Amino acid sequence: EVKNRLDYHISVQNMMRQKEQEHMINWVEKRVVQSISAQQEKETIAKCIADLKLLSKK
Amino acid sequence: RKLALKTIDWVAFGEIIPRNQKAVANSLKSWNETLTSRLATLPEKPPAIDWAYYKANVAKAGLVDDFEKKFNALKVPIPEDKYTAQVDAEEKEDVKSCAEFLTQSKTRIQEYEKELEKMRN
Repeated sequence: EVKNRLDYHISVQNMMRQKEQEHMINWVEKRVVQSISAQQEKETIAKCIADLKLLSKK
Repeated sequence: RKLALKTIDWVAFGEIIPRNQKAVANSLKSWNETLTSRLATLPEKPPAIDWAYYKANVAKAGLVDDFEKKFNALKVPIPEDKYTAQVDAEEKEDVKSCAEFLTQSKTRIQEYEKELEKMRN
């Protein structure tokens, strides 16, 4: 009879944190992304790892 | 907790009773049969609560602390008597089954057995 009383809270804090996670996450990702390409250096880090493919997978 | 300490045998109670209660014994036997079987099943009590776990792991950790000093204080009673008048009825029914009928039976079995010493004539 006690237990039910604590467990709501836990279980809500669990569900709440996921619902903050997904909503944070979704809003977060949906705001900031774009500026990435204006780093051409996100294709230079492709080129960088790609030159360390291109030397360093042979 | 098992059967109450006093155990009388299930055929010695369960064949024989005063004439006033004769049909009620065979029912009360089955009523005590269902109760003694129904009580023999139970682990008397649950575990305790691991408290330092419940306080850490329910992240509402201050709702938790109410229910500690409450549950640790809040203790359960065993149910009471209301029918140990059956033990006073048992002492009166032993005065009847023993003394009253025993000494009366010892003069009546002797009334025949003294006539059996007369039947030796």
